[PDB]
Amino acid sequence: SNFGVDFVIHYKVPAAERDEAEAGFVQLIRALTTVGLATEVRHGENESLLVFVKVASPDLFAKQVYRARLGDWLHGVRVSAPIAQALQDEPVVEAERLRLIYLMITKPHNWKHVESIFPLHSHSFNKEWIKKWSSKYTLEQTDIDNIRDKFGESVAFYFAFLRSYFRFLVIPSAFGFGAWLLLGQFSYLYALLCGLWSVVFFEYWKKQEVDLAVQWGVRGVSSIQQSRPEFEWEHEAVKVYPPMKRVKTQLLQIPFALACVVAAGALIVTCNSLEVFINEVGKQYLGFLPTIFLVIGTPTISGVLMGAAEKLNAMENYATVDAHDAALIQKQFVLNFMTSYMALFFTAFVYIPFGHILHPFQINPARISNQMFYFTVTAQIVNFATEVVVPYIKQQAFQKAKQDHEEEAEFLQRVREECTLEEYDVSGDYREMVMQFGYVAMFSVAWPLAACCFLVNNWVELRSDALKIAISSRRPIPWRTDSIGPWLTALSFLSWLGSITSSAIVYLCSASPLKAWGLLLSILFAEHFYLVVQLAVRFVLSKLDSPGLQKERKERFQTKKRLLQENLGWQRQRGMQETIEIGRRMIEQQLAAG
Amino acid sequence: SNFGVDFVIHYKVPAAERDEAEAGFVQLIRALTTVGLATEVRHGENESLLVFVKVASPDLFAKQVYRARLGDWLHGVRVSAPIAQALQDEPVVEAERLRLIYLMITKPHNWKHVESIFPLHSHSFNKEWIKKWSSKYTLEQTDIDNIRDKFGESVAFYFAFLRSYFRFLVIPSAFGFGAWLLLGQFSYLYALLCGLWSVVFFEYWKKQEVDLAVQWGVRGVSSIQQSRPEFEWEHEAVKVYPPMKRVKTQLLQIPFALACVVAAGALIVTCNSLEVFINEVGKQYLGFLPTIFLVIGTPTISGVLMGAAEKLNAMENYATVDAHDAALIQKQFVLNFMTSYMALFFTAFVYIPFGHILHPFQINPARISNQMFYFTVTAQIVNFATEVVVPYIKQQAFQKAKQDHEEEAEFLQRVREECTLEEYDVSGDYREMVMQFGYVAMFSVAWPLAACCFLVNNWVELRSDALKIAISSRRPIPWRTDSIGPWLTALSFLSWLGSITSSAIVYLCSASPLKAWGLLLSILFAEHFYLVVQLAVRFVLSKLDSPGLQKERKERFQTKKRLLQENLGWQRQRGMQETIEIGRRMIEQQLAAG
Ligand SMILES: [Ca+2]
Ligand SMILES: [Ca+2]
Ligand SMILES: [Ca+2]
Ligand SMILES: [Ca+2]
Repeated sequence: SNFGVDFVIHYKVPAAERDEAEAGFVQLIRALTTVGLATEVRHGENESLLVFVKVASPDLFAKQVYRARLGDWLHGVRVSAPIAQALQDEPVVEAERLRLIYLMITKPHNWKHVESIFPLHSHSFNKEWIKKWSSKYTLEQTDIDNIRDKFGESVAFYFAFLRSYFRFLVIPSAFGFGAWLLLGQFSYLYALLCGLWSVVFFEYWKKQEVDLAVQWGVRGVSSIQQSRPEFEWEHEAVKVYPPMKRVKTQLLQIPFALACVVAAGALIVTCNSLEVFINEVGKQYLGFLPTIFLVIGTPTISGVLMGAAEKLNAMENYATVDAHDAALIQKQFVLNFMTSYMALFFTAFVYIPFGHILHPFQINPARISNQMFYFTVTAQIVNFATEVVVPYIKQQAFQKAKQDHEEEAEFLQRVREECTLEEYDVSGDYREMVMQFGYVAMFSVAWPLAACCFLVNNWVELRSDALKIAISSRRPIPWRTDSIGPWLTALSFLSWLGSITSSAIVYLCSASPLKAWGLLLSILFAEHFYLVVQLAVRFVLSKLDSPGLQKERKERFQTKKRLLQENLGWQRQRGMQETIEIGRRMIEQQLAAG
Repeated sequence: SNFGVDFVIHYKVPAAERDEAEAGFVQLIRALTTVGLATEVRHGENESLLVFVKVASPDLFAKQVYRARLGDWLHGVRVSAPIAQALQDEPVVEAERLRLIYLMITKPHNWKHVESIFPLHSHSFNKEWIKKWSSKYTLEQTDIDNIRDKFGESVAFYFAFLRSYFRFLVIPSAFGFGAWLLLGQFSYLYALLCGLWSVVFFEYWKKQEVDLAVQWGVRGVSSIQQSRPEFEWEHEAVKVYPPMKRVKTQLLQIPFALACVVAAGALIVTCNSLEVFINEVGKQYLGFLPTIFLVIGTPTISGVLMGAAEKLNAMENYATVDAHDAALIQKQFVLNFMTSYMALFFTAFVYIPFGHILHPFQINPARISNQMFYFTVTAQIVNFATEVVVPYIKQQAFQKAKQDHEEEAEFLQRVREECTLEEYDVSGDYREMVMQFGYVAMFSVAWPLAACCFLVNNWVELRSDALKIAISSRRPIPWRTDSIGPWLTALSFLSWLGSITSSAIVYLCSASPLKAWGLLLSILFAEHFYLVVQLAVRFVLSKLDSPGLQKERKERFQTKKRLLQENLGWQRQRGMQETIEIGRRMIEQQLAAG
């Protein structure tokens, strides 16, 4: 039970240069209290001063709610519009309570010591929520709407990308179990059910997204963009950066990908040649070490390159934040692409079909159905042990490593422990959950019992991430978006690529020489077939109008209906009898002489 | 100079059943004059009664203009909104003058003798317009906007699809002349310039369309649909037809296409075998007759099948008129597809590559560069002679075939000659102008001097159609639409198909056997390349925002801006000085003991 605290600002004051710190502290307190929010000061841990803020006069906040609530009517966020009477008719949920206060602390008014503004956690909510998700098997729609209020939309959107990827993994699980029991291995009919399913999930998601963004009322938030504060500009007109200076910096991404093809490629050369060096030249030390080299070497080489990619993203300047996450993810996607697939491509397209010709520079049948075992059993239980147990143990032994006070002796002892954690972001979870999908879309026909093991690691990741957010990471500052950023696009590229490599595989590792002809014809057939079932499920799933969408078109019409119903509410042979007389006259005149 | 007449209704009364005709005539006159428009009666020609209507009280018409002008604000046709004051601020153009009167004559109120309602022509406008288009080479944007006012939007839209297809034919003309002079015949570099150009024209058109539909203010008219009056319905809910009865009728289209593959295919078997029958077994009668068999046999076999296709479209019932032209065109497209290409496919994919194997059931090099000469010189000058000269001669000799009267002796003699003509539709012109594009998109690399002859038959068709509308067809009843109906889609299919067949051709009629390998690899490369340059010109031509579009986003904002600016216009350590005092105290308290 927090003491009504809405935010906590850190304001670290070090030993050196501490004389520009007290005046800057007064500059912080005055600028905070002119906005209209109270302040308190406690101790930190070593040299810091945890400043506590909350809103004080509820009328200024209730008008502040209105000052953006009828800002959302302006830019076409929602259609409807409600004199400070937005509290009883439709209340303020805990998204809009904590976002607008965060919009009052950082503002364009129309600081090199503040470490990190961060909200607090309510632990009376956590032991209900993490328990009640673990006694259910499925999850209802109304339980995701109980995670929107307390965390935001962009944290609540990832849990709806998981739930609607759960229940579409049950199709190629069961029809993947059949192709492990009934049909033989590497068969073509699995390579089109996995070809068909990777459009039905991808297109039923893009229709469920614009429905579920209507019901929350945040449909058009991607149209508005706001300025990132670290933007630079030479001369204003709205500000502008010289765009030809961005071409000189964006081109350095090509020596990043050129470093990416050689770095993650260097590990598989270490993996392949150490496999032979321990084979020919401790017998049980030979079969346990190339596993333990690949689980401790890979997330270090993916750490130093992504940290180099995060540095390249800040040097390449960007204007808007929506164009900032559209370039961090692409420079991070190619990095995690060549790390979690170039151990698998080189086995299936070079090692197993060309195992005769590469030999003077035999072939064993136990590698492609064994390396796919790696990325499905032992590279997930080393991941679930790392994503939860390692930070929980690292923070528990660190708690023992230490060397008005009525209830504040414990309330400071909760919030001081918070600020040494990391801010949880749903960028990394989407990057994993979009990389894991690949295996069951490109390299799945090489071992058709891959879906039925991924469906048990998404009934735990649906509650592992619910555990990680509340025991090992401070609450994310709530944001709003409509779709899953740029992830949806690079989800499409993991569909077409999955439908090509898969077709080539259903032909090589199965005509006597199996090369040139059947291979190219099979890939062309499986590619053209994809580009035809990407239209029919763009045609069946486009004549089905959603219920939500009705709530937009009616209220657009009904408001437009109500708006104008509260504001308005020569040859002259004249004589209509004269005209019909000659009409009955002329038609008999034409028929009394013929 | 017409006498203010806005429409002419025919009302043909025959010999038999003429007793239900005078009472029905009075039923016509009364229902016309209760709407509020005057009536006059003249003679017809043989048994008819040309009824003349015009609007009488300009206040009822000026409110009728408003009754749909603020109907267009309701359904989101345009954003802006102007008490019968829509005459001086923005006047009524001659589209909206003649459409609304036509919307008063046919109405849902909220007749088996009336032949055809049709507007009249102003011949003081025609001799200016057809002359002034023939003294210019190019055409300015402001001259197409002088054809919108007098004819509509859907007649004025076809002249903007021609003008922006004129000036993009100048690219593969000049770079087609080079591939006839510099480079050799059947070269691959022409097969990608024709591959690139068929996206740049197709994507620059779809961007110029939403611009030019903004400036006319008819942007969203395709969203509204209205009921076709000949619709049937069993039980209402808005009415509804049983949709499973439509599946029983729509399936009969498959025996139409199955009749289409055999009928137009039967003519080329007649073309091929009569060529040999006159070759072996009058020397100048041998080289002139297979031309004269193909120009008089083809538009008869395309007449009886399209008339069968028009009968199938009326039997298959449809609700809305927008779903009526989306099924007449598709059933007419496949008919004109297999007639103007299956004489050309069978030559280029069977005759010239497989000329050895088919021979016992030699090969000559003079057929593919001679049959492409047919569809470019002699099948256009037989078409321009048919589209203009034949109906003008047929109507001139028919004028000699005949067997209050102050100025009405000549004014009846103009309007009586009108009603025996045909109602001009821009469906057929789009069908031709979309079929002719194919030759320069699929079969163009087989004879790279095809564009430079199509660019002189579109400087005449740009004024032949301007001649046909005013000398040989009554004025079309003005309509409104935003895009070129369903033509734009089946324009896209003529792009991908053009990029495949063309790639196969650049490999067959040019490895020694030229088969299986290079062929499939070349088509795959030219198809994948297409699907990559369909993204870059969906990315360069999508970061360029149009000027028109600015006029929508500002006036949406400025109205929304103006609308709300004309209606509105605990731990308590209180004392901001107390808070900053302990703040300067604690940071020294933490640094007077360390
Ligand atoms: Ca995981
Ligand atoms: Ca994870
Ligand atoms: Ca023509
Ligand atoms: Ca024509």
